[PDB]
Amino acid sequence: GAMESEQFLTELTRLFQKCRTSGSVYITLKKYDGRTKPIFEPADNKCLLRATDGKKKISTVVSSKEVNKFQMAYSNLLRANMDGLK
Amino acid sequence: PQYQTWEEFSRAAEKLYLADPMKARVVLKYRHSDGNLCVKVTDDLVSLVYKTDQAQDVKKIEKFHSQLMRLMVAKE
RNA sequence: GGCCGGGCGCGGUGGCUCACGCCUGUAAUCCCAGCACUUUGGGAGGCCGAGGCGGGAGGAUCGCGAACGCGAGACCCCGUCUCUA
Ligand SMILES: [Mg+2]
Ligand SMILES: [Mg+2]
Ligand SMILES: [Mg+2]
Repeated sequence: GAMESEQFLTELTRLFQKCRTSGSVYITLKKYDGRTKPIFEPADNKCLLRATDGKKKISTVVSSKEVNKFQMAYSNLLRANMDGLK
Repeated sequence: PQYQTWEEFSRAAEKLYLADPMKARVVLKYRHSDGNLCVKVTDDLVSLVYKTDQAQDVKKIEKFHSQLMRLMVAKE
């Protein structure tokens, strides 16, 4: 489900942890114009992120107003959780 | 297609995004159990893929993913 | 009338829904276990568009015979037909 960007990071960590023994963690990033129906005032400073292991889903929207703090935590999250490579 | 050279992928991937930001999507797939990571940029006309099992690429892919995110939220 | 997902493998079913594994979509969530039902049962909430068929030498991806030749194919595109609260 959709959630605030900060809760998304917490749930993303949990997803990585759940899929450590088995499974794939997918993360998708796209520019988001604020639409809520099929195709208003289009947004030009937002993106969306989705994550899933193919069963559980989480999503959030990050704007230019929260990108700094989000990046800081997100980059740290990715580096810390993707530690299985050689 | 798949790219074996990171910088070559990086440049092509960025070009593809800039060509039409709204049409592009950036996908990461991580498998701890298999020890590999995959990144893709596609606009559904082309699919640019870089797959790896080298740990040095994690920082590269993360920064890449991060840079494209900053571009997406920058107003024209 | 609808959309809020789909494909392959494996198990299962007359078949669909479905569990697990894998590959993946959407601006579009969370659930129930049902089903005259082959465009495949149902609830909450949201929205106005949606689906079938054919083709793709667009396209990741998954596989097979082999130890080069093939198949399937998310998503996308084209053609065409049908439905509408
Ligand atoms: Mg679909
Ligand atoms: Mg169902
Ligand atoms: Mg084809």
